Amino acid sequence: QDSLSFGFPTFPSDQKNLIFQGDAQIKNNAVQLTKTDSNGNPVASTVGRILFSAQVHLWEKSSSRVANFQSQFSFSLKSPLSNGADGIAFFIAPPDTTIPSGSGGGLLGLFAPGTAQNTSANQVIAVEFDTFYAQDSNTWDPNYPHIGIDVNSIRSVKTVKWDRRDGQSLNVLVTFNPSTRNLDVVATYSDGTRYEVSYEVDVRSVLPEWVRVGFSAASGEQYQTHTLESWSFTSTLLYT
Amino acid sequence: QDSLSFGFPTFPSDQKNLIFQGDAQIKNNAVQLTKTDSNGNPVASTVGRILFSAQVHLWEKSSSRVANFQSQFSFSLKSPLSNGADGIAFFIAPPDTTIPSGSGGGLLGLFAPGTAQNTSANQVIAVEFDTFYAQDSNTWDPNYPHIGIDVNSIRSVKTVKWDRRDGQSLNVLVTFNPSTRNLDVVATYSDGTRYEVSYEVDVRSVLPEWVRVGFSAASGEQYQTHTLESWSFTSTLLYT
Ligand SMILES: CO[C@H]1O[C@H](CO)[C@@H](O)[C@H](O[C@H]2O[C@H](CO)[C@@H](O)[C@H](O)[C@@H]2O[C@@H]2O[C@H](CO)[C@@H](O)[C@H](O)[C@H]2NC(C)=O)[C@@H]1O
Ligand SMILES: CO[C@H]1O[C@H](CO)[C@@H](O)[C@H](O[C@H]2O[C@H](CO)[C@@H](O)[C@H](O)[C@@H]2O[C@@H]2O[C@H](CO)[C@@H](O)[C@H](O)[C@H]2NC(C)=O)[C@@H]1O
Ligand SMILES: [Ca+2]
Ligand SMILES: [Ca+2]
Ligand SMILES: [Mn+2]
Ligand SMILES: [Mn+2]
Repeated sequence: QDSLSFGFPTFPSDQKNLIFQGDAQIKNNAVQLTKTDSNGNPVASTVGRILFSAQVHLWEKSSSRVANFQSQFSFSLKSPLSNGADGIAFFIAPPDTTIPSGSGGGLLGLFAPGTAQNTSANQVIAVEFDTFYAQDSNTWDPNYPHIGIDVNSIRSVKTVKWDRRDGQSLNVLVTFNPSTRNLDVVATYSDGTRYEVSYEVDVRSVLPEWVRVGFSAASGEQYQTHTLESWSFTSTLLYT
Repeated sequence: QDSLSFGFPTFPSDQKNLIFQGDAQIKNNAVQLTKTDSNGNPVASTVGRILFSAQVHLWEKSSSRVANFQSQFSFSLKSPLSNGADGIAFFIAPPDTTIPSGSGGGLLGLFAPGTAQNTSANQVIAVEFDTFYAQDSNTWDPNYPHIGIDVNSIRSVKTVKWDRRDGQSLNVLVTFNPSTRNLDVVATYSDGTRYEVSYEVDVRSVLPEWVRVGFSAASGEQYQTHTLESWSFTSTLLYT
């Protein structure tokens, strides 16, 4: 289809169109990307992702069209630790994408350690909300919590300073305009605090014509829950 | 998801979200539900159907919600003869539905011969565009071409006389309003000729909470092509 749209105001336990990978699962009408014990407390060494089952037609070589898409979602992070890790990401990848071996911790379940910074060995666009930046392990990160745009590498092509707020929902709108090739990110907390970051990228040179979209999160030595609360997505092929 | 929508202005050959059953296949940016020969002419004894891969949440028992839905599509029928058969139908059925054994000809690939008229043995709602009504084989049909609403039986609960026009596209709009429980069908040719038929039905007592939607077509000893040219669908769970 040239256009596809779906909306999850909440996530009831009865799901049919979500692909669950790793430890991801539904609890209390929300998606818990990373594992939690019986008490609902976060635990270390966990990775989880979800993808919508239907494939998205991102662009079409035969007609020179590229999709205009929007992804709106909200999530919250919680941890008893002073440095909860590692973060959550909205991503776009080839339909057959699976969790790479050893992609936990700072790799967010998106990259393998051996090629995490080799832009030639990956095919993924992701918007990350990174809460762990120890300069000793996450050597690629700026020294502060941040929102980042990742294009084939865990070393973001761009980041902006972000404030982690325990237990508070962050609302995010990610949009891509094929005319300007601008990928825009706007995130806000309920008190009006706003974060914005934009990057120009030709998706045709990074991803295949058909892709799958979803979320990924992970915790290494440090942990926190990564709870996806809602998600709506829409894409339509346009002439350029 | 509470809401889902998709649109196929045309049908390019590289489809990823369609389930093809029987003889259905893509040819000339359109879906040819029934088999044709090397030169594009319809052949006898053929059945074919397509279903969208993503499941639709038609109703939810927990929240007591029922979805409204709208399906818009266009198709054309062509045959060397004039007594083309057997027809095409838009249908909604359980997710695991498959072509019943011996469901060709007048059963449109939707029902099995032994239980075609047993409402307690089927789970399907369909809107049929029936072009063959010979009483020797299609004993359940009115004696003329027609559009009918089928609920668990090949014997339509409601029909309206219709005119088959070789090679001309018919634009169809099917709508279900959960508030009134009315399933409305509006079909029109480009010259404005309009056909309407509606019926009140409680989908909750006929279909499961999750379903798949698609089209089915068949030809028995008489034949014609059943070409699906475009299709858009949208559904949203609502509180009535
Ligand atoms: C206290 O933890 C810090 O210090 C120790 C020791 O120096 C590091 O080992 C820690 O690094 C691990 O944990 C952080 C925080 O969760 C992650 O950001 C790091 O990535 C790292 O986690 C490992 O990451 C690799 C990939 O680089 C994974 O393959 C591996 O599975 C992860 N380990 C675990 C136990 O999950 C931190 O700086
Ligand atoms: C000339 O054809 C008409 O008269 C003969 C002789 O009585 C019937 O056999 C024909 O019936 C078959 O063809 C029509 C038109 O295509 C269908 O509408 C009928 O359903 C029938 O086709 C068979 O239908 C059964 C289901 O009831 C299928 O199991 C069977 O496969 C179909 N036959 C074929 C060859 O496909 C018609 O009245
Ligand atoms: Ca990090
Ligand atoms: Ca008939
Ligand atoms: Mn980072
Ligand atoms: Mn009929």
